[PDB]
Amino acid sequence: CPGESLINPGFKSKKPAGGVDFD
Amino acid sequence: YSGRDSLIFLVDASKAMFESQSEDELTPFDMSIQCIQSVYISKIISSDRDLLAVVFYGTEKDKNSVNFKNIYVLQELDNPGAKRILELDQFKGQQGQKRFQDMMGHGSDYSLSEVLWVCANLFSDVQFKMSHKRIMLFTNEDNPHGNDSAKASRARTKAGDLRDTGIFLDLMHLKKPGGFDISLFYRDIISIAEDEDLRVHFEESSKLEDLLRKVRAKETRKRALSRLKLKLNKDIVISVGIYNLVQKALKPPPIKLYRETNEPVKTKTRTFNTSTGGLLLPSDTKRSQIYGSRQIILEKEETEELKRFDDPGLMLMGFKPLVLLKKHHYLRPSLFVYPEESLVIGSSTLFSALLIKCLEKEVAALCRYTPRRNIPPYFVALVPQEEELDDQKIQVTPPGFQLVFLPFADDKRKMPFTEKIMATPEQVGKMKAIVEKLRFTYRSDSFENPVLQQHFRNLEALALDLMEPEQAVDLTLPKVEAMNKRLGSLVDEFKELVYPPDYNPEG
Amino acid sequence: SNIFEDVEFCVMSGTDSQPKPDLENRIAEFGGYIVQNPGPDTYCVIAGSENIRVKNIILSNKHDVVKPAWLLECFKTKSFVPWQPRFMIHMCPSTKEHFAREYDCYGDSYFIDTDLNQLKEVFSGIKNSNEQTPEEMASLIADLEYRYSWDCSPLSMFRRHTVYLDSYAVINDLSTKNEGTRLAIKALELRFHGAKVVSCLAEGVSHVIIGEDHSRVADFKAFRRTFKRKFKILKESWVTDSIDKCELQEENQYL
Amino acid sequence: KEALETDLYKRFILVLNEKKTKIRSLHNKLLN
Amino acid sequence: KEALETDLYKRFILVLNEKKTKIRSLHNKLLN
DNA sequence: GACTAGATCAGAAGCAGTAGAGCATGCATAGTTT
Repeated sequence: CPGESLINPGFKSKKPAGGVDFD
Repeated sequence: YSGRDSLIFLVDASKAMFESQSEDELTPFDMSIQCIQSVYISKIISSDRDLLAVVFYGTEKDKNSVNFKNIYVLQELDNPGAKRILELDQFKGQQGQKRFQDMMGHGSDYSLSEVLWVCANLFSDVQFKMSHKRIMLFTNEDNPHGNDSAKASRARTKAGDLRDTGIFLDLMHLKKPGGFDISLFYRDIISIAEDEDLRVHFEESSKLEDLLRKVRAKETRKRALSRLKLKLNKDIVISVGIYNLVQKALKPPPIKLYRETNEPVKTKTRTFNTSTGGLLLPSDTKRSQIYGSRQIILEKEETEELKRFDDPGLMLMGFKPLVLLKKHHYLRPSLFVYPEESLVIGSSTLFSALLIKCLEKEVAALCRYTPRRNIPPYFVALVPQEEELDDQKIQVTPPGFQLVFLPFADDKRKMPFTEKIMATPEQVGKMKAIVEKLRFTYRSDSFENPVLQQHFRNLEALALDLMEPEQAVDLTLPKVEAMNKRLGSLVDEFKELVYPPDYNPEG
Repeated sequence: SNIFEDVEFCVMSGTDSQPKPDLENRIAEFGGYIVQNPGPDTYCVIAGSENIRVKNIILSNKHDVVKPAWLLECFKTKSFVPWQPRFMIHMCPSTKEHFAREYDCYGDSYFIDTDLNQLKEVFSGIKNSNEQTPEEMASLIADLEYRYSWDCSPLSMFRRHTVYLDSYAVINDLSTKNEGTRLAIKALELRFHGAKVVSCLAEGVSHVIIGEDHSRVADFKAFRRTFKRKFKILKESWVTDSIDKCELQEENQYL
Repeated sequence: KEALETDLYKRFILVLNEKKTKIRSLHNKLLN
Repeated sequence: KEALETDLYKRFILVLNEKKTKIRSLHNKLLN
């Protein structure tokens, strides 16, 4: 179960918000 | 998943943990304290009902129910708060290290069996239901017991017993002058030994970066708003559950406090007669409405009964092609409809058949929706939603139905009539070039609410008495400089090609 | 022992050797109302640390912030001590108007004398500013020294005597610096003692010092003829005697 | 030594200027 | 160098006190 | 018998979410008076 949130078990970890990144 | 998650922070108090390899570097003890503080703050913001504990081993003093030696349980399992964060803050710096040494001490021996026994005892004391039991080991000694093998065997047996009980064990190995090697002793104690976690690590574990990443967004466990009945007709009924995959986030409600002693107050509302002074309950008074130069009096019960149309649930009406559905007819956030086999047996099969056939024929089920009793019905469309997974097989789109509300005739507003002016192909081409220049990929979790983040930061600063609040970077503000650099001269050409010489858009 | 009578105090001090509970208990046993937040009735809020709450109170000009030392002094003397900018962190507009009458904008008064410690406290608040330039500061210092019979200082005994040294082979040339042993340090000492040393021989020169090299005497005697004012040639014994005696010696005995 | 002397004299001239301004204001008020 | 600073402080004190005494005398005259 | 201690059920509290009303604030739009 990779990506699981260590702080909150049972919830998928959320990546930091990157806003807008132009291609 | 029902209950609360409990976590214990075991921190080694050995001498080797207080030595810094380089002058401009953080000692392992300070890193562990920072990680604990970050987890505390994240838990306070997200899940305030969870339990946390902090235990030290290898110290000179002791504090535990069983009265073992060299084990000081600094904080037992309790809901997180500002007091515990402040208490931990007094060990962050070098002066904090001296204070910790004076209070408890360092450089003493220890036995892992006693540590695990104390952790199990702490877990047993809690009376609430605990869905998860977890222990984290912040240490940089891959061979805690190299001289004695009986102690290692006892520690192995205790770790196995804890694993059987259902207690997860994690190793947050820290930097070592020589290099951490899990294969020596910790392969067995650790609950899961990853294949990649067998080489000698020359740097702190990658999990510390995740721990230090503060999460300031509330986490809500799965729950069903309603468990209703889908009625294909009067005698075919299935049971479904409704969920809100998207829900607006609001600041926690304010509380009214007394100025003098910050003691919470209670607010009461009452209604009294002007000419008599007596108190009237909400049944003596009637209701009124002035229509046609006349007064119409209705009782409260009748006013409530005005809204009774049909029993709660969803009633099938037909199937409509998805093309007729319109994107700009949005009226309310959509909901998710899933089978519920507990109430009715056989609902899942019919639901799956309906979903499969709706996907095959590209149709949506038009239904009449009544969430609760005495609520006027609405017209909704259930659009099939297939199961979509990402590269790592983690589900990203669950299977079920998407309930979208449909506007009535009163929900639409007439628009002023405006003449249409069409742009020439050259202008459209220039605008296409600009749009292509300003292209980017969009994700649902690429933005954060500045108001909520600033509120949380201010609340933390006030609670912890920090010098100044932490400022949150706003990702919703346009990047004017980057856009100007990327566009180049296109803006000038577009303005020349679309605007007269003297227009002054700002004015 | 009830000095206070129906007075409201709010305390928010953080990191201090006298934490909040002791001050709150003392205030309670001194007949003083204690509140956790300020209000229209409270007449002071005490805080020994610059936390966020005191900053917010400062940004709202409706209250007075006082350091804990004021209440400690009040306890010590068993009497109500009048406030002072020394025991203060911020002032509401009314207190600003009140203190603007008998207290200058800085932390000084014009009704009560001052001592060494008080003047040090006043100077501590003042911050360094660079609105001046060397020559004008020197001129103002000279005028101040002349005004109040202020020319008797030993370290300012060469304020009005600018001295030019013959440490350069070619006059008005900075690339001809010599390696004089006694001359260089003597010039440095003269500068340290208040005298003004100029590397370029200009019209402002007043005194000239020449070492044991007598070959340059003719050059200086020729140069001074064209100058509107003629300087004086002195030997090394003059400066040494002046420093030893701590008072200026007559140049007539050292011309 | 030079830096210390200049700093102290600057502080003193500022304070004396404030005092002289107060004296002048008081004299102007007393003129009434 | 060490005694320089104390000399300067004691020096400023007297003149500042004289100015404050002048202020006191002017206020006493204005008391009328 | 009695006590003590284990395990089972049902009601109440907490919490989430919705709906109704009011208030305040800001702004815009149009009618009346001079």
